[PDB]
Amino acid sequence: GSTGPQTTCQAAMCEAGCKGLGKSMESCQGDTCKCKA
Repeated sequence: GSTGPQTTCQAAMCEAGCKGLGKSMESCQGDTCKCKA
């Protein structure tokens, strides 16, 4: 829905879409990119 958990540490495309919207960037939490979208 809002926060989307992936399976990736060095996640530049996940974090650049999350910062282009302007929200919050949570990569390498346990091999996981949580983008707030």
